[PDB]
Amino acid sequence: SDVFHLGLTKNDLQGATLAIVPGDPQRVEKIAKLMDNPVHLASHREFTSWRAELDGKAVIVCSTGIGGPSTSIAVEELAQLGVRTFLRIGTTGAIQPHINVGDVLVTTAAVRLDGASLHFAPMEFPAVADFSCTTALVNAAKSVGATTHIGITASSDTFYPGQERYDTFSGRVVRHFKGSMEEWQSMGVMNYEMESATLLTMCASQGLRAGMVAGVIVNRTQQATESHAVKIVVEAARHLL
Amino acid sequence: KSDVFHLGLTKNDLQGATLAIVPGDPQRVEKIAKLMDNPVHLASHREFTSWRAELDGKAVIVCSTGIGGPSTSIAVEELAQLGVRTFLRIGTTGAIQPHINVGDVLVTTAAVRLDGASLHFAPMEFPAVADFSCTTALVNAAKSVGATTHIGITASSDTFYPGQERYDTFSGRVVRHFKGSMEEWQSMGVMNYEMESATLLTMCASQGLRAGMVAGVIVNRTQQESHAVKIVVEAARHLL
Amino acid sequence: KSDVFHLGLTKNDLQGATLAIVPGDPQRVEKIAKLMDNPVHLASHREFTSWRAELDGKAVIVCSTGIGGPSTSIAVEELAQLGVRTFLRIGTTGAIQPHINVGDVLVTTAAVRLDGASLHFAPMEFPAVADFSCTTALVNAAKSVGATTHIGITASSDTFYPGQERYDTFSGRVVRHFKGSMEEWQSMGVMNYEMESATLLTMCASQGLRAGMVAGVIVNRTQQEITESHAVKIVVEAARHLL
Amino acid sequence: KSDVFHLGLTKNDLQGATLAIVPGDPQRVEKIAKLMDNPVHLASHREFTSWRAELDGKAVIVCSTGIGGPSTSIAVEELAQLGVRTFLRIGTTGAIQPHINVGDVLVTTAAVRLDGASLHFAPMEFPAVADFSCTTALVNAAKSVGATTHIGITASSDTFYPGQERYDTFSGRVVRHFKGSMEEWQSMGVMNYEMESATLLTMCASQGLRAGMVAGVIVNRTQQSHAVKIVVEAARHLL
Amino acid sequence: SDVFHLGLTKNDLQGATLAIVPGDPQRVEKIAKLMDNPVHLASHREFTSWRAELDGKAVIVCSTGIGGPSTSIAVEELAQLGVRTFLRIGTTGAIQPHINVGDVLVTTAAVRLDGASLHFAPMEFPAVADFSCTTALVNAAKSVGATTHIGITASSDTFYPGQERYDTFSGRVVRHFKGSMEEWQSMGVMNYEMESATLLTMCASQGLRAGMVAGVIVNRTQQESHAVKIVVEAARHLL
Amino acid sequence: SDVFHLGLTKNDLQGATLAIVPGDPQRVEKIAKLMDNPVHLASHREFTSWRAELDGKAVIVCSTGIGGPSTSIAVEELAQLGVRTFLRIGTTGAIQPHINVGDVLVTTAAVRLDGASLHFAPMEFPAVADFSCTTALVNAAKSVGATTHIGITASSDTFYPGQERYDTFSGRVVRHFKGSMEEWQSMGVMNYEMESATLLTMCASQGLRAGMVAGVIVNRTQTESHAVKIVVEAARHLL
Repeated sequence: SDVFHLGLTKNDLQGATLAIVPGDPQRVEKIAKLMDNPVHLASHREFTSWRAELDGKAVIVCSTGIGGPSTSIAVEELAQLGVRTFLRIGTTGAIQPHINVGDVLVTTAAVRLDGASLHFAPMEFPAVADFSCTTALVNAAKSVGATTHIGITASSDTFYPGQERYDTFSGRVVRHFKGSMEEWQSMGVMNYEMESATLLTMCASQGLRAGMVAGVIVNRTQQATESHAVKIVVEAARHLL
Repeated sequence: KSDVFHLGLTKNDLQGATLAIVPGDPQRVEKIAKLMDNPVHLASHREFTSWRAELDGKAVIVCSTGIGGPSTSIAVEELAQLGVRTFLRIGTTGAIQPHINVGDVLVTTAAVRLDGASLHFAPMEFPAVADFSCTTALVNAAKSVGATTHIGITASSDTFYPGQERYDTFSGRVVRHFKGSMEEWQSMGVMNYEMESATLLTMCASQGLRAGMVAGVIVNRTQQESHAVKIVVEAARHLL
Repeated sequence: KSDVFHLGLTKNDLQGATLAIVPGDPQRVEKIAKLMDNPVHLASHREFTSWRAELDGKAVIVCSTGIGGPSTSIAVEELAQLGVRTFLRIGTTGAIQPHINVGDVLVTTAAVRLDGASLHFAPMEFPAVADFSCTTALVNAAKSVGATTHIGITASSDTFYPGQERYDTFSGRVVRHFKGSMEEWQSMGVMNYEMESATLLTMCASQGLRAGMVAGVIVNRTQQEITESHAVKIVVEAARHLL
Repeated sequence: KSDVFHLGLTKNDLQGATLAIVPGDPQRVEKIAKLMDNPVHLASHREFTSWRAELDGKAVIVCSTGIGGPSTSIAVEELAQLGVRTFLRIGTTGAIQPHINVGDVLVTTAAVRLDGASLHFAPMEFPAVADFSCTTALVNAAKSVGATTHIGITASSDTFYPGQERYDTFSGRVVRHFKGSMEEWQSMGVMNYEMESATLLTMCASQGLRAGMVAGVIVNRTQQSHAVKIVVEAARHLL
Repeated sequence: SDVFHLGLTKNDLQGATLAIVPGDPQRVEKIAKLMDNPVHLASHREFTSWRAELDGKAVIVCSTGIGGPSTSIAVEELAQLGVRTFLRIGTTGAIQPHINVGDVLVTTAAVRLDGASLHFAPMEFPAVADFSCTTALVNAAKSVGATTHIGITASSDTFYPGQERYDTFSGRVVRHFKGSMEEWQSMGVMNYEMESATLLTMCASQGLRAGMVAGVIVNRTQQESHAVKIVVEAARHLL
Repeated sequence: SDVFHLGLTKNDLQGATLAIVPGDPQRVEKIAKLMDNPVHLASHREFTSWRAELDGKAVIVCSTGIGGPSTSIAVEELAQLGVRTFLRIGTTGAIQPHINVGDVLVTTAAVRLDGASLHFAPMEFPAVADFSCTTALVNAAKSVGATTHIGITASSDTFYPGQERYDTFSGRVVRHFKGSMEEWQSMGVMNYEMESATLLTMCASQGLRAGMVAGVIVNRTQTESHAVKIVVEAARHLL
């Protein structure tokens, strides 16, 4: 292998410069099938790789795992192999009342409630998506005919206290996160998520292009339709080549 | 009778305008408004000179901010309570990337917060990002004019000298965290220095207000009327 | 012609002047300048309006700063490049203590650093403290004019609204670290809010420049109730003893 | 089908297990569980693979965490909802001290918090300290196998590369505060770099849970099976 | 003549490498006069030092004074003269309801609510005790048979606002300490104290060994014989 | 008896509102005897208190000890007893070439390189001396005919690394204190010291009046009569 974790060489990619990065390894094969010549590359830990083809051009589908740490490994080791554009896809939980289940979220920038982003750029540096990547995801959202929301996403290093959950073992949430959800709602933040801040800060500070699209499956305020998000990310990839 | 503290304006003076073009210099306010229809001078208090014009029969306000985020925060807030929801920022900048030339136009996606006023609206971890539709109309307007357009991240400083790492000063001294900072921003892909975007974009993005940032390059620091003005007006037509 | 980028001033315009009286408003420069000998308009660029005058035979420059630290730091820096070593801040302010009345005078010893520009010259642990000789001259001058004077600390905020804990805004809300902040400032004996002193006093105290501040109270947000012009006469009188 | 969101486990699956051995890799859990009585696969979801085994007549769960604090915080929290109170960490590590060789054993008393997730449970002032009973058990288990043991502090980073001051990257750039950071940790007596302990030790010590870590040295950047035996032996004394 | 504050020389120690460190100068005499041939060394400000013998080996009892600043001087100047092991003895007030007056508290690590500890290592670095020092203090506590609690201690730079005391001249507490006591006890902190964070950060970042034991005098939540004998018994097994 | 640490009743002051605060407990007696009718009050730990009389008015002299933590106790507890004015007399070493041994330093404000000051006010709050106290110390310095310097002082929580001293056991200075002396020097900072930040912050934020005067005995860059005369002379004008 030419890289440490992914178990991949530069030859496997075959000139691929764009990668689609889901979170779950099980969804890697699924996305690859939408494109020409889908082939399994490697599988080590939370990193599953597949190659495909769009308009003759090779593309990578690779999993990140949960959190910025594992994501920082994946982006770096793909960048070592020639990947310059990264398209993030996931499923999230909205914190806004107007955002429904089945709706699509395209992230312009992330609230940096993580630790890994700080390893690439200081806190005052924006976790902003590449504009040409964001443009492609928005145009792809219109074509599929998705109910799309464009804005800011809060990226947390925890699923529980960082997203202000109290149904836990301790029932305790640290001071600075106590009452923070409502503050993000007041600031117009669409959703909680766990990888974007690291991903976006990594790319925006190292000359790489990044963009994120996610499908809403739950809403935390208001107490399976169609997977538009997957079709959007591959459509956007076509225009970014 | 003014309904706002600093601008010297009331709700009726805007004519139901919901979009503002915000240059830095009060002198430049007159010149932008006259490129549009029915240019009427509204008020001139301190660094806040306001004019009113028309785009395709729709009321548009042009108001200066002055230098820095403190006076910009005053203008944007008092325009926001006067009914303004969209703010398009026009200005001049000094690029730090060697491939950017004098006469090139820069569109800011997001700002590096090297200011203080942005913290008064959102914590540092919150992104100083521009509104997508504002940025898109701003990029599309740049193609029509045919200007050499650079799109990316801007470093927004609270000072002209040490925060931009200028050494030819009275002290010839820069505080330690700003030493070698320009180089660090250069490697991170930051294109330029200015002084107002971090405050503008943060206070708008955290308060449900649309914001866009455009600037024309007049100086390059690697080697130590105009397009941008035409671009901001064209973009303002496609926003409303 | 100009030796500096913003002010539009040469070193010849000052004629050897080493002291600057620095208001905020450009429209106050001419008025302060005419209280002294041979007043002349030097330059007017944006928020920076400068006038030269003579005080006891010695040249003095009056120059506006505009609102906020960023603009203040430009004027002070460029004046320091042009030879100015002593800076006297003049303005008008509100108050946050019930015992401070409209018409009183405030001499600032140090500022609470709620700006960002001060960080560009000194770390947060460094004090935003006025020059003793500048402060003393302003205190003596206030006594000579017969003004009711308060000496203490000013909160210097980068915003007019949320940093001064105002709720009548478009959002109607304040960030969590400014919630109840006015209450704890007035609990700490802070006199007032203002928007420039943290930058001025820090950038001077960390660069071998002398700085002082005096302000006229025109309103009190704690009070209700119903001529002075002391502040203007104080800054001029104090300047004579610092020359 | 499950009491928890991510692990795919119910409380009854653990059969009263209050102790958890937590490796990083879901491939390494089956092997650990088979070193004990009655090993049974419970669930495999994402980076979380869980096995139930028996030790001295008492049930024990072995569960992977994945890479990083975020995924570790999910596993530990959800295991604690299932009744786990003791968390023993096993892994393989590098070293930044020249006197520590390949094949040696490291026991972590506390971690340098170069992560983000630890701050979600306790502020930076709060120490990322291991439980005394867990650490004591691990040191005593290290003697019984005759291992070259080092006891001390570990640096725990949210990245594999810049946070561990690696320049062999795509950009070759390391941030200001991590430039020269490895030499700083070396002079302070820090043994090694790692990516999960700051999160693990902080959330446990601040929520009334017991935690300890043992690791095996497989490489040393300053130079040119004991660990698995220790963690199991130490789990016996913690019941 | 070799150190600036303590007024001691290498020869005054007589090859001693262990120091028992109380805060109060008056208790130094009692700790020293519990071992073989106690000799008074020097008294400068709050730095009263004595020399005694334990198992035929020279040992030092030296006062630190109140707080990290004065503690940092004493440790540093002791270290210059050849001291490598420091054992903190003192009296404390518990913040847990299950800890009684007369109980013994052993500190594994400290919450850093001080400034002096930052002068040696950044906040992310853990203020953790040396393991062998903690081991000996724990064993000594069982060897004397005292009600022992092992865990985390909050180390404040102030007696009043840092420990959330409102019965003061101002009658108010700064906003980040407002409600902080409830936070520390929810995170499992045993007690409030004023010296440990500095002591533990100093030693663990310099290659020095440090431990802490304290006897409970008061408990604010509810309605020296042991600790002194423990620190002496523990000092026996460290050389 | 009326207080915890100091051991003084309100009547032990006899209506005293001004306190002269040296660092050394052994200097309290020498300073008090320069005034009328000096009488010992209490000596507990590093807190030695005497009562003297100036112009018929009762004053109190009390030691602070080394550092902010011990100083924070004395100030607040004297404030409980009715003291509203604090004047610090001390000895110091300058970092500025033009300042000579024997010169007198009047501190306008302190650089907060401490921890205790944060317990009373956030970092952005200035550690500024009271103007009437500062003016009195300047006038008294003129009357004695002392070479006086008026400006900013750096108040460190440590004697060694915080003042950038490399002549130490480790020979190491933490990252952010590396090159700090040069930075303070270029910012017109006069000297290093250890108590002013805590003293001035807690007084200016709680309605107490504070000033500081110190005598230069050493200069790093290269008689004792004054300062002590100045602080007593200034105290008279503040009554």
